[PDB]
Amino acid sequence: QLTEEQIAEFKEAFSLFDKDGDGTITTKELGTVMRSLGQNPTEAELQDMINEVDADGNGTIDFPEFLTMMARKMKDTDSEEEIREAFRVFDKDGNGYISAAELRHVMTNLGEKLTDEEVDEMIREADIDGDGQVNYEGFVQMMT
Amino acid sequence: FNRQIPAAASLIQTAWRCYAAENPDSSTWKIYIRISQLREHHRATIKVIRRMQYFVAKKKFQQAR
Ligand SMILES: [Ca+2]
Ligand SMILES: [Ca+2]
Repeated sequence: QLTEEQIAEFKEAFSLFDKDGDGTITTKELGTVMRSLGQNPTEAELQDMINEVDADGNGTIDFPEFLTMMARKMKDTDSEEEIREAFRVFDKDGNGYISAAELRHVMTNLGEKLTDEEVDEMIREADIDGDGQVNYEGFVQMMT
Repeated sequence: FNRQIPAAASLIQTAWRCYAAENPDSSTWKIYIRISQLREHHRATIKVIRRMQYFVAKKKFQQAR
């Protein structure tokens, strides 16, 4: 599954968060990295992220946890079904298709609010036929 | 009225941002306006955070169901 080089690449990534060097990642260290990228998270944001990766539940992340999260096969691990149902929330009544203009409205103005350039990439790659109607079932597979 | 709408969009958005970041010339790398020159150590931490935010958006969508 994992190469020896991907594990080493994940070890270097783990070192960039683990500024103290003690082998664990705290919520405060994650907040320092995120602020260095221009993000401005809150304490609940950071704790939400840590709780999803912390296995034991101590509130900290060790490298085994970090590697477990980074190596999760987020393609077959029942993820395609949830992204499908996410698209179905806005589905064109059963259709299985979504208007390219409607997808742009939801992606740009709701949730995380993607950029207009990001939506261009998403629409262009997902509009296989170039008609303005994307079938998300096929788009989900491309992502996974 | 329907909390699923935000959580659904956020799950799609985070999943795609996670997928798009595997392409290093994607437009998704342009959103960090505060970074002068995007180096490789930025990209390494960005991919970790995006994976973390995908798992959070997945949980909140799950909870809103
Ligand atoms: Ca630490
Ligand atoms: Ca832990």
